[PDB]
Amino acid sequence: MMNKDSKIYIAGHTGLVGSSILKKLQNDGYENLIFRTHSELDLTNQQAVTDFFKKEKPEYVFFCAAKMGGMMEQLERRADFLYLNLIMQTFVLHEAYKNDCKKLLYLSSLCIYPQDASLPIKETSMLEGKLQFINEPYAVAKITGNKMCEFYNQQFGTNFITLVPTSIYGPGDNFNLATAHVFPAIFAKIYLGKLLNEQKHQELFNSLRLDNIQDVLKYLSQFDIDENKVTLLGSGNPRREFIYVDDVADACIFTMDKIDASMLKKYDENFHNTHLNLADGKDYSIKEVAFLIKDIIGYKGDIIFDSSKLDGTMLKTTNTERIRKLGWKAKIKLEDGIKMMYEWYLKEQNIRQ
Amino acid sequence: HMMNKDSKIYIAGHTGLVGSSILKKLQNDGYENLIFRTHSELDLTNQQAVTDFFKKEKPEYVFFCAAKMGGMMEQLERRADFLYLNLIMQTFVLHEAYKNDCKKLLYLSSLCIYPQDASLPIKETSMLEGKLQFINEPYAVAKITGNKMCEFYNQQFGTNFITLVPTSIYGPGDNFNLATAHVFPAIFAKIYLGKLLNEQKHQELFNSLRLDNIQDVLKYLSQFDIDENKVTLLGSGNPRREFIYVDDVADACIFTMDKIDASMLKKYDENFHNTHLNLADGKDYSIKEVAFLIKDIIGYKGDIIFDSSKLDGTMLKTTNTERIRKLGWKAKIKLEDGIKMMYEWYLKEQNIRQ
Ligand SMILES: NC(=O)C1=CN([C@@H]2O[C@H](COP(=O)(O)OP(=O)(O)OC[C@H]3O[C@@H](n4cnc5c(N)ncnc54)[C@H](OP(=O)(O)O)[C@@H]3O)[C@@H](O)[C@H]2O)C=CC1
Ligand SMILES: NC(=O)C1=CN([C@@H]2O[C@H](COP(=O)(O)OP(=O)(O)OC[C@H]3O[C@@H](n4cnc5c(N)ncnc54)[C@H](OP(=O)(O)O)[C@@H]3O)[C@@H](O)[C@H]2O)C=CC1
Ligand SMILES: Nc1nc2c(ncn2[C@@H]2O[C@H](COP(=O)(O)OP(=O)(O)O)[C@@H](O)[C@H]2O)c(=O)[nH]1
Ligand SMILES: Nc1nc2c(ncn2[C@@H]2O[C@H](COP(=O)(O)OP(=O)(O)O)[C@@H](O)[C@H]2O)c(=O)[nH]1
Repeated sequence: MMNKDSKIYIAGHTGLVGSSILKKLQNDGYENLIFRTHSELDLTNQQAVTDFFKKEKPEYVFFCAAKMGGMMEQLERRADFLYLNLIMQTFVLHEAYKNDCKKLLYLSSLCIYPQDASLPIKETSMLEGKLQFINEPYAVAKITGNKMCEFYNQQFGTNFITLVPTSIYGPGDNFNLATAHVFPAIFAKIYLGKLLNEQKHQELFNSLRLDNIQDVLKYLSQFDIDENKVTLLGSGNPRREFIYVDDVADACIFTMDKIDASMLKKYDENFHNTHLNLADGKDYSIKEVAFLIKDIIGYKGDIIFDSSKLDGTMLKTTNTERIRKLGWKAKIKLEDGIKMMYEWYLKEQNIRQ
Repeated sequence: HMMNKDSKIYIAGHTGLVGSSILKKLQNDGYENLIFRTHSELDLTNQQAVTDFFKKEKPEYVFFCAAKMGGMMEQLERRADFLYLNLIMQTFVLHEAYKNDCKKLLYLSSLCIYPQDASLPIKETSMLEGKLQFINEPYAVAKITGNKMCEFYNQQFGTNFITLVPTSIYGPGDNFNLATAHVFPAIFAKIYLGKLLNEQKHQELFNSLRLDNIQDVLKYLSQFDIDENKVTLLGSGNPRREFIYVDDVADACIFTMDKIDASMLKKYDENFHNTHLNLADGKDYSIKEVAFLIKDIIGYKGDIIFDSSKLDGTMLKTTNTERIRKLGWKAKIKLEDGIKMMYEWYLKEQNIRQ
């Protein structure tokens, strides 16, 4: 349905997901792709989004802009992670409607779901129970975004489509040890632990943008990482699914080509909980993932789990019957995704950290 | 009693039912630095206008009484509008109140935040614990997000953003538009116009509805199955809920602003979780009980009929008020007196919202 010459806007194109969607549409030869850096268009400025949408009137919108961070950043920035994401999504979704966009893809998150939802989690569990405390700010932004799509679809006849991915990983992520989500954090922690263990001082200098090992050792000691051990957060017991960034990009494009409002009414004629879960593969513990990374990248040191730090939800699995029956499948297995991310990590000179 | 007579006090939505009652009380009590703007003067849906206003006026206390709302049938149509307009108004006001170092803000919420199957009487801790009433979802989502935004600002920034969750309100200054009004003003206005028609008070009907002749008045009212013999209301009349008079809400808002701060909310929950305060007075009444009481008070001679072919929604709502009761708040106005005060105002007022 998206034509080669359709005006396609990718919001948050510099991010993990947005960069993968933009790269794929560029590779696949789409002719009319529009995007703006945060510097060029601040999506927290109501009038700037109004002006952009009125000038450009994109036919398709992939909403990939967000301000997020891992568990510890979420426990600090309670106001910021509600506020910034509420306004960005509300201005983009509203102006996409006011300027007669054909379809919009809203990216949501598993934190919409109740902590004690029956497993595997069904899309119909949204708003049926108490949230995970850690995630409440972002969860409330995402629930509100999901419901906003439903209400625009119902009142205005829009095609505002929601995909709810599991935790994502791959090239282009935020690997800042303090602010990263679990997968990029533990990958970056184990990788730096490996360079230290193997006395690869120059790679550590180049990777961390530091000049001497006193500064490297001091930076890494903050995370209880030394030449012998890499310490990770919590018990390592929480279990969840992971999905490779290029599979999410593929699913977003697939959904934008193939789903409309009329198809959502087959799930619920009032658009109630008509988002689609997006997941691939089994659940893994954080400890299993850590040990898999350690094997793949050849780390010889110890992985210790500092159980003095928080775990939240101990088990997440996702019902993916809606998107499976629509015909989507993942291409990238966890071992291959780790290898692709490692290959990229070894060569990228502008890593987010 | 911590707002001073000279405190800079902003009442957002000052022309509405709650806002007008708070402004009138503070004017009458001699507060000297009251700040307010009409919707025309300050559109709270414009981010930059809200920023400009807060930067200029730097209010110390904010009463957030602005909203775009409507009864059950308007809510079933305006799914997008009732989320969008309220989400952006509250987000801009709460954020700019933080950015401009307000002392305290009072956020008004609504019982639709609660699960349809919440255990009764409803406790504040039931918010986000279960499925909402479908009819109310758009406004309910705006209100849940507002309640949570006050919690998050309180936790991250040490603000004093305080939330009251009133039951259905009634009184002078309401929206009495027969199609868009909430249940209490709707049934009052329907019964009152039914009374005038039953009593052949054609001139009062022309004055009230701004129509020229009885044919026009009869066409308009026949939309609601109101005629010279009877008044038709929506549903079975069996749904039950609490009602609170507008001036009791105004008094509770002022009491809350004088008496609660963040330190006090932490006594309910150290992380501000579900630390809004329910606001209710009195027993649950059926819509039929309120309709019959209005009939009795205004002396309507006609029949009241409940059109069962229309929706009832949630069948019973009662509220746990232990928090606000332990703080020392009490309602002053009983239902019969509130109806009489509303009727007295209705028979005088030249600019009723209809
Ligand atoms: N990563 C994951 O594990 C998961 C992600 N998702 C969802 O996918 C979406 C994309 O996430 P992800 O790609 O990981 O996020 P990223 O942090 O990688 O990317 C965020 C993007 O938003 C941009 N942005 C942030 N603030 C603004 C602003 N004020 N104006 C304009 N642009 C802005 C960032 O640019 P800049 O950096 O220059 O500010 C960047 O382009 C989100 O909705 C997220 O919740 C869902 C499931 C899991
Ligand atoms: N009434 C009830 O039964 C209940 C009310 N509450 C809550 O109390 C609060 C006040 O409700 P209530 O007094 O009944 O509401 P009203 O509809 O009576 O008043 C709404 C006010 O907001 C103003 N307003 C609307 N849109 C804008 C805008 N874009 N910019 C600026 N001002 C605007 C209106 O002005 P104008 O008319 O000129 O547009 C008016 O001053 C709400 O949060 C409501 O949910 C809670 C419990 C029940
Ligand atoms: N952010 C992060 N989480 C980690 C790390 N090591 C383990 N975890 C665990 O992963 C979970 C947090 O995941 P994260 O992506 O931060 O947050 P979430 O997706 O919102 O749950 C917690 O159990 C942490 O204890 C790490 O280095 N960083
Ligand atoms: N709006 C309205 N509701 C009515 C009327 N008569 C009865 N009701 C009942 O009042 C309830 C709707 O209340 P309303 O204030 O519109 O919405 P809510 O407070 O969001 O539930 C339902 O139980 C209706 O059946 C009427 O004339 N108008």
